[PDB]
Amino acid sequence: PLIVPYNLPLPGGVVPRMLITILGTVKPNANRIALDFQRGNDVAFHFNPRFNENNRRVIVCNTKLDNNWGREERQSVFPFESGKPFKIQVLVEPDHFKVAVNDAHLLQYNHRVKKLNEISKLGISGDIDLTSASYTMI
Ligand SMILES: CO[C@@H]1[C@@H](n2cc(-c3cc(F)c(F)c(F)c3)nn2)[C@@H](O)[C@@H](CO)O[C@@H]1Cc1cn(C2CCN(C(=O)NC(C)(C)C)CC2)nn1
Repeated sequence: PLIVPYNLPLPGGVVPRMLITILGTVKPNANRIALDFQRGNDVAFHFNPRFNENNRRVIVCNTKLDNNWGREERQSVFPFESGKPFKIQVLVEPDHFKVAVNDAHLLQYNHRVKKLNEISKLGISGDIDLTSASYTMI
């Protein structure tokens, strides 16, 4: 297993057709998970499954600029299950990040941070056993 929280370097930032694959297992009583695609201290793309927000499950996505969170984008389609092995794939496209979980399309997030070449770290945190974190070009 990998340490959680985990830092995955993205050397020279991200580019279209870069596919980031995160494999792990959701903890049995999971409350939260977060991916943070970072440009220095800024978070270009925060992907945040919440397992118990007002007694429902929701995906929250956002951007953090100068330590300020922006407007949230929310998705009630919630593919994660407590205790189960998962795969998150984030595909970088010219105008958005595309996320698929367990080989099913989940959501798209339009680029707010435009310096893709400076998004040089992925943070992985929360209620998971993390097995691997890697990237390839499709
Ligand atoms: C609790 O802090 C989370 C952030 N967070 C979570 C984590 C974390 C760490 C881990 F270690 C980990 F393992 C994990 F799973 C998650 N770290 N930070 C972050 O998720 C943020 C994502 O907006 O929401 C809140 C903070 C926040 C949110 N907001 C505003 C943003 C604009 N909003 C909005 O537009 N609302 C409408 C859509 C209804 C119009 C209202 C709410 N202001 N501050």
